[PDB]
Amino acid sequence: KAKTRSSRAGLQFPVGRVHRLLRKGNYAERVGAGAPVYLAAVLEYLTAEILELAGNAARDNKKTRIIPRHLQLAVRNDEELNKLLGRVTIAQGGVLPNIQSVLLPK
Amino acid sequence: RAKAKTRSSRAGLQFPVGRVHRLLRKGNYAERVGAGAPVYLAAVLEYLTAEILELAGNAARDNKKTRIIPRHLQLAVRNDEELNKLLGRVTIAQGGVLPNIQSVLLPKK
Amino acid sequence: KTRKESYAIYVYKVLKQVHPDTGISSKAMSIMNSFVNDVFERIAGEASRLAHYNKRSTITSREIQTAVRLLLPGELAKHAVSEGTKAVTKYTSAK
Amino acid sequence: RRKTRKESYAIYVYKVLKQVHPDTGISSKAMSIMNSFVNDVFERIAGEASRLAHYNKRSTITSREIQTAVRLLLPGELAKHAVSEGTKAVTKYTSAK
Amino acid sequence: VLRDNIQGITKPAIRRLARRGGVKRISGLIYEETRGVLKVFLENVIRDAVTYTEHAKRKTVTAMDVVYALKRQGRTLYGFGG
Amino acid sequence: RDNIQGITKPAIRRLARRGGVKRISGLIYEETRGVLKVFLENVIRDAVTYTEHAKRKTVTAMDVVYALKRQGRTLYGFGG
Amino acid sequence: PHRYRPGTVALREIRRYQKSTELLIRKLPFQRLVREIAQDFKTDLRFQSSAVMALQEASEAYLVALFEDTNLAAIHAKRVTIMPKDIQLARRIRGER
Amino acid sequence: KPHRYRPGTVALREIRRYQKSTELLIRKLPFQRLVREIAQDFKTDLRFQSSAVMALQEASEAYLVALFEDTNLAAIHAKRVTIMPKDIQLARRIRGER
DNA sequence: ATCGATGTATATATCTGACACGTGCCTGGAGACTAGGGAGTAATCCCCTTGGCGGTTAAAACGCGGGGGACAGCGCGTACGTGCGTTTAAGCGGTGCTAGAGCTGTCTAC
DNA sequence: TAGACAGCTCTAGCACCGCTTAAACGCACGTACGCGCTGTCCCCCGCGTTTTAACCGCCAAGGGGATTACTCCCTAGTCTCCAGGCACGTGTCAGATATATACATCGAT
Repeated sequence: KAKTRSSRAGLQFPVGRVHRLLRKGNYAERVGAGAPVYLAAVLEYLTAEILELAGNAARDNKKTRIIPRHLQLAVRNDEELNKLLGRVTIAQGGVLPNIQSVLLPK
Repeated sequence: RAKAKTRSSRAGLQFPVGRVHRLLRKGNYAERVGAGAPVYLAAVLEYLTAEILELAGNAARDNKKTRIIPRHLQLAVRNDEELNKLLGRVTIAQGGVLPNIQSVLLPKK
Repeated sequence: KTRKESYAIYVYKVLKQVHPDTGISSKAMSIMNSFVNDVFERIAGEASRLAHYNKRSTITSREIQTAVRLLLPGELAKHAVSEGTKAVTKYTSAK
Repeated sequence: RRKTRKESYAIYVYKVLKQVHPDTGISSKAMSIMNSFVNDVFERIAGEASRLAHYNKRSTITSREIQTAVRLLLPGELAKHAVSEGTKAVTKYTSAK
Repeated sequence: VLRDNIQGITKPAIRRLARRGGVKRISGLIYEETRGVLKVFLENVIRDAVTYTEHAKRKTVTAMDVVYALKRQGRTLYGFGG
Repeated sequence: RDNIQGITKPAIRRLARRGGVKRISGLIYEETRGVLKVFLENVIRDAVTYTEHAKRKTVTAMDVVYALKRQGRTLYGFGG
Repeated sequence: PHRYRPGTVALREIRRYQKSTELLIRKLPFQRLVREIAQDFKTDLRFQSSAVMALQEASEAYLVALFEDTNLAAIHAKRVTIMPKDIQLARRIRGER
Repeated sequence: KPHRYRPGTVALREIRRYQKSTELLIRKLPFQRLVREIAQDFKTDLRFQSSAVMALQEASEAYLVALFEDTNLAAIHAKRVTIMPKDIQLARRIRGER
């Protein structure tokens, strides 16, 4: 009976794959046991946040399928993810629908 | 046993090839490091050091000083366009800024 | 081999955990792997330099805890710290 | 107790300075600044070569990886001269033992 | 030898990129100014991608070369590999 | 407290003149105090995070250099 | 007949291209542009199409970032028409000029 | 009548000396106090090396002098000489700091 | 105001291709035992950071004249926006091909 | 032992034709917006006076950062195995296209 590490961490992301990528990624000669659990938790939380806001944008766009336009809306609307992804280009995302107030008609 | 001769002297370099190789190996950059990589990297570092030291010495001649200060280093970095592009996000401690006054602030007649 | 390494099933089941009524597009799906991959190398590289500066030879939860508190914004970093410690505690309690 | 050894590039930078300017001195803060510059450029080129070896599934960093890192990070004339200097140094070290 | 495709970046394309950029009214030399800026950016990115291809000893520029060229300059682009 | 106002208006003028500014409005001093404040908040937060990872009660110049080059602007001659 | 006022269909185009996703540059001239640029560094190159659309997306995003900074600086200049010097100032402030 | 320079001559001349000079333009004790007051919000009973506060002061000074250069560039770009904080806001917005 | 054009939002039907699901597979993950050394803790030391006092002088702060520059108002013209006819080549589809990316095997320099 | 090399496959990039057409281009036309000009007035510079605290030096102390020594436990190392995870297959459904219709917004009147 082999039971996965992701369930023991209570997470969804693969703890074993994360530990493998750590050990072959050449970051240190040793890797602790709970560290890839923490990596999987952080990655899963970021994924959950961006997917939640993408689903919110899709429901605003009355869609039940996430497209990259919803992704650009979710990234550029939330301030924390926009600061984390300030140097980031999303292909086929477009821009935010922003118009400068001077350019509006009188 | 033969005479111990350094890798840098064999490579015609002043930068320590063995120390660069040691820092590459414990720098966690790759599990194997080739023989030509530390020689090549020490040569590139020595070339960049020679260029900046020569330009800083030229600035020290321009400032009539025999000891290069961080002001000379800042002048030598910023006057050269390629070294400025290399060190664009680099701040130099108390090397100051370039003396530059844009033309519209100059007095008119 | 022809098989590829991707986080497709994991991001899709995270989507099913969050919104269990929403599909996902393939270009958006590759964008999800793009997200996961490069935040993996930024967080891992931050942990690498953090271990290098303190002359440590192992990556523990402390190094990435500092890395997450550094790179992530404040509420994201705080939430990630809290639930990462929760996941570590659940992993260690279940051994 | 006795203080532990703290590595610096100070003597090599001084030798290069005497090579390019036999009469020009240097200050302590200036050698510290050049030491920091050497360490940061070493880190940049070595990290670029490490990422390059990771991109092309190679496990050995050789002169080719460092040369491509020079070609990428440095500007064109600086990279060209550094490729020339590193090439001649590698060839003359290969000619040596 | 392909020559003079800078005029293939036409006036409607530049005005569309201005409209998506939020620009309401456009001057005349803006077109060639953006063409020159596009020269600078494309030469830099394509040079980095060609160097990445050169290290891999390849003759075809892959999209992974493009994303690694964009990654070195910090202008990372999403959807073509991680 | 008053320590942000310890960055005096003559000091702000001196630094603007180093920046090549000919003429300075009165709100520039408070705006630059705010900009210096938020920049110091970011850099000092990162440096204190680096310090707390090192289990130290003092902040070193090495942590300052690490935090600064995390921020994208790297300083020469003070470690690293 | 009916004629629209100067600026209102410019604002309509702003809205319609800000709500859109698709590429604003014709793909064939841009691909030809990429080929004539890349033929300088080495001759006889091949390009994957995914590389072509990646280059096009990066170019379009960098350009529209330049246009939004340019529009911000031109409205800062109490104007609505953008000048080339607005682009020059934006690139100088961004650190690339 | 006492000799009084015209508005702008003294400004240009001390622009010139502080473009020649390299010393810090902030008094070190108030900036020390500001750094420790800011660091109080993150960890109590914090200590600081002198080199650390020195590095913070020089880095902050260089950052804000670059900001001042961009601010004056954007002010002159608006056909002006005096800088208002809208110039600083435009500089930080184009630089992606806002 | 106000109507009329006029594009957009909204609702319904046809379609399709893109993805949501299933299968097989295999290899990647997990389980079990091993060494060992790295990290943790305790003891040690000292330095350097902190704190205080003194003075003292340079700088900061303050007053104020004033000028000049910021800015509102106005004129103007022209350049750019808007519309129309033309046409150009971007685009799609199909066809041809082959350079070459990709993979496997060998082995020997490394 | 890995990577340099050879060799084989077969993928895909390039190249091409032709029709279509929407996109681009050329051009008319007027006006809104850039820009020049003027006046204003304020508010920032300049300089003297007053204030103040920044600075240096000098000392005291203690605490904590670095060091040393010891240990154990945590992580690599190795192996068997087996189930997670991953091309391929499949089909159906979400979205695109098309049409009618309501609805607000622009603009001439």
